Amino acid sequence: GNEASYPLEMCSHFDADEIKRLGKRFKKLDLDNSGSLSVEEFMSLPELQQNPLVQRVIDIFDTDGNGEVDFKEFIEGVSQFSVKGDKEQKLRFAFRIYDMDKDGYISNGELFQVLKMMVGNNLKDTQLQQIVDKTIINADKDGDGRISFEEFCAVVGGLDIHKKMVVDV
Amino acid sequence: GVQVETISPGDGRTFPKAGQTCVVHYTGMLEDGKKFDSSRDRNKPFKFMLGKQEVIRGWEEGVAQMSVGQRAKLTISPDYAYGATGHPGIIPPHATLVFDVELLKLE
Amino acid sequence: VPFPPSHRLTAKEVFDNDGKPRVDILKAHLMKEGRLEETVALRIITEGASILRQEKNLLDIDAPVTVCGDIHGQFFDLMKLFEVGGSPANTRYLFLGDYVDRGYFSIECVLYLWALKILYPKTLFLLRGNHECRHLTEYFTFKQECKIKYSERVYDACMDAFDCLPLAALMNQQFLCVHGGLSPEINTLDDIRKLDRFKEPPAYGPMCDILWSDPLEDFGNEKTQEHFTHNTVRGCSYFYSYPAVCEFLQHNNLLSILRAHEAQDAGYRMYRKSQTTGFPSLITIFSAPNYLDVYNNKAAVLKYENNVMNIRQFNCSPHPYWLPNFMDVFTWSLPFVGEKVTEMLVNVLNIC
Ligand SMILES: C=CC[C@@H]1/C=C(\C)C[C@H](C)C[C@H](OC)[C@H]2O[C@@](O)(C(=O)C(=O)N3CCCC[C@H]3C(=O)O[C@H](/C(C)=C/[C@@H]3CC[C@@H](O)[C@H](OC)C3)[C@H](C)[C@@H](O)CC1=O)[C@H](C)C[C@@H]2OC
Ligand SMILES: *C(=O)CCCCCCCCCCCCC
Ligand SMILES: [Ca+2]
Ligand SMILES: [Ca+2]
Ligand SMILES: [Ca+2]
Ligand SMILES: [Ca+2]
Ligand SMILES: [Fe+3]
Ligand SMILES: [Zn+2]
Repeated sequence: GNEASYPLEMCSHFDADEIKRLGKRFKKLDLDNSGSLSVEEFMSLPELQQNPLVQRVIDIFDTDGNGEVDFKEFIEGVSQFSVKGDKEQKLRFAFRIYDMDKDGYISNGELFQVLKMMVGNNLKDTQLQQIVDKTIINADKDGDGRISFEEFCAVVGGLDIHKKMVVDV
Repeated sequence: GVQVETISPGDGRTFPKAGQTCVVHYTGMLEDGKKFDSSRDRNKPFKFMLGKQEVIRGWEEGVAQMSVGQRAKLTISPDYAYGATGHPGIIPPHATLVFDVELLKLE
Repeated sequence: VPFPPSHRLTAKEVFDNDGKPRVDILKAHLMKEGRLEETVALRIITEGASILRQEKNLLDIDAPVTVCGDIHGQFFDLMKLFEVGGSPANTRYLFLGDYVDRGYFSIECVLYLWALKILYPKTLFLLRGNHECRHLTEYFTFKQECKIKYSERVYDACMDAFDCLPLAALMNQQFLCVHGGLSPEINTLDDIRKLDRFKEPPAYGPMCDILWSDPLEDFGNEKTQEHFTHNTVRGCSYFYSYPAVCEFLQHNNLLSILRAHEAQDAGYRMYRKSQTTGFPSLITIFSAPNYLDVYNNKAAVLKYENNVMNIRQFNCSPHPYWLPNFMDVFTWSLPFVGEKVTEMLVNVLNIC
């Protein structure tokens, strides 16, 4: 926020200076100076407009589920993407992009909503729905008609996508 | 690079500007000409908009060089496309891609 | 939007007591994107293969016949084809090959056509096309398809079945029906008969040519009169001339060469006619409308009866969507999800 209050405890890959640096970033970001951080404030700057995943990232970061990203969450969040970050915490993050209600399972509707978010009008909805159905029919190995982290990682686990989910701090 | 060879004319004057939404129909192929995707497959024209980095480089540099109604063959190089990483499931690493792009409209 | 049925058809559902497949039950299931039990699928493939294995390299087919061109995994257009050409229940059919690849419904095409062959072994004939092989199916999306929908066991079954597909057909003692065309090493019908069909088509030779040939891009107004020339398009086989076709025809006392292998915007093409008979020396029939969902072509079927060659045209029919190469939505969206997610942070951190 700028000033005092009692101790923030968190867990991360960051060293004393990386947290300071990130602390200054969170500072500029604070706008209303409330210490927390909301979507309106994230929406604040230039390249957070047609990034269809911005509200998704905010919600995954928002671990306490109160709509705003506080400093602890800001650190914990960016830490998933730090180098020194393990491939597993990165794929878990990925899983969370589709797993909207955070209950551990990507359902048909969520998969459709998250995809529609990025595809927009480049695919007809029947087309998108058809392929969502067929992906779940095939990856659903355990039977409940909804994709778990285990099944997600069975389809995705060998892709090197995570090697690029790395930011410098 | 991205080598453009025209297939159909179009008005040789109306080229797209940055910020302008290019409405196109494309059919992507590997260097051997073997098709890998097309907007015609979905009967949905791919709409992207110049400048805003919404497509691979070859497309930005290539589709800029096109006039409305023009149908041309963009022959994009890996570095201007997917490089050595390729694209999971469709594009093999270190691949040259030929795109038959048809500039339909601007909006 | 409709969902594909989870219930896989079992043996007793597909085959009746006489061991006759119920193509109607099969058609309906397949159209909803339904799958069979791998064992049933395998039985269809394997039982059709046994029938084909017994047929001759060069089939002897009597008119009336509906001759059909490339199908290319466009199962839903295969359904329209039958509406236009007639029920297999009372109409003699002859398919010129290329049942797989290109279209993402190749297995439903082989299954329905093989079952139909088991059901009408003497009125429905299937010929071999250049795509009914290993090198092309591994290259294109057929192998991947069999693995996504069934397994490589089914795939292998199809491969061995494809090796049983006849190479040509002598229709009504008049036409030489093949998928590609002529060959330098085939100057008579016996040359076809003396070929060993049961194998993967060779890198070159008579069997390769039959499956791969094309007429010259200038099948009439030529200056040279060269019979065969290498096919620079195909990267193999040849290009045959009007004098070449007219030489084969006169020599073997045939009317014309009916074939497919080449997309046509009208679903067919009549070539330069014989100066003796007012009939086209060559005919290309193409039965895949809106080819590759790209070409906006019509498809067609040849209907030969009572000395009349009538061409029936048909348009595309709707079909479900499959991402390129049967890729799943996760593998499809991930690279983009990574890119943007990383971009949000890069932008967010760059505020200092
Ligand atoms: C949620 C779904 C994902 C989301 C999908 C859609 C909006 C649907 C849309 C019609 C795409 C097609 O879906 C059927 C399909 O199109 C291809 O076949 C293709 O013809 C192609 O090359 N195109 C498409 C037309 C513009 C040019 C180019 C491109 O620039 O594409 C972009 C691209 C892939 C850039 C990568 C991204 C990762 C970077 O690392 C890499 O940087 C090197 C560059 C597309 C537009 C991305 O912005 C958006 C997505 O990916 C790709 C072979 C793979 C792609 O599917 C993924
Ligand atoms: C507002 O609510 C506080 C935001 C400012 C956070 C910056 C704190 C600096 C942390 C550096 C110490 C390193 C810890 C190991
Ligand atoms: Ca705030
Ligand atoms: Ca919070
Ligand atoms: Ca969920
Ligand atoms: Ca499951
Ligand atoms: Fe073909
Ligand atoms: Zn062919």
